[PDB]
Amino acid sequence: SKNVVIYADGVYDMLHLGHMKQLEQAKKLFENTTLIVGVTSDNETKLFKGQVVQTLEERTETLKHIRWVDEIISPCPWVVTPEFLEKYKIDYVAHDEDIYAWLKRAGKFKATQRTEGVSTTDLIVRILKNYEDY
Amino acid sequence: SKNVVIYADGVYDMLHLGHMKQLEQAKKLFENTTLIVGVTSDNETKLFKGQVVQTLEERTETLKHIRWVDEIISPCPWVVTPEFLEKYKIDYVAHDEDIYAWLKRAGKFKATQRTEGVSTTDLIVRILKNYEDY
Repeated sequence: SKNVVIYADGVYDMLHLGHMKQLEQAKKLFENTTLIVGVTSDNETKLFKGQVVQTLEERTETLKHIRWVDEIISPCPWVVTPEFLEKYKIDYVAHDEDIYAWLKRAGKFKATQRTEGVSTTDLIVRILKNYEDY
Repeated sequence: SKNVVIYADGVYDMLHLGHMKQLEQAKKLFENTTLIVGVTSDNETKLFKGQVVQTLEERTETLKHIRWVDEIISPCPWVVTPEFLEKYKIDYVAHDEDIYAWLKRAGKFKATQRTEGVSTTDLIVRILKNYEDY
């Protein structure tokens, strides 16, 4: 019944049901939680991960509408640090590990899963299938 | 401070920021509301309105994650009736009128607006612009 602070982060480009289910899962890791969601910057995402359609402001504005999201850190640090966790009093990081090893060492790592086949780009693929190759 | 029951309905295909802002606006029409959202059936939408990518189940599941949504009626009636409003004790219908005339006559119509330029298909148009015509 004590309130547990959960942190999840990501790009959240073109927010879809898969993102929303993952946030739900992070939010429900304990009975009483505060889910903080970190949204990665445009430059760092594009440099280290890949292409992003939506700006930081757009990706953050959309997340604001999601039931499970209690707080947003936008932009968030590209790499989580013990001091970041102390600064925001985070009890657990929820993620789907080499880079995360200190997190599991500290007892601060909580697994979540990705849903496949529910992405925004998957929906466009379905639209295009109305048009026969021949 | 008395609790006002608001009803909004739509297709909610490929849910985007524009839908979410409209739901927010319906939810915030009064201080204390219950926002019921009606999701139109696949057959009726395709027959009377146009093409839908996502099924009723998919469109409803996504809406479930939206902060402003308190209850969902899925599928909802294609045409709102005074008896439907009595049945679910709806105080106001939030919509963006010839068909709605009885609603304004009854004092039960509340306007909301559409945001342009924030749709899911608008995002694919942006992706495609990375590829020069020549």
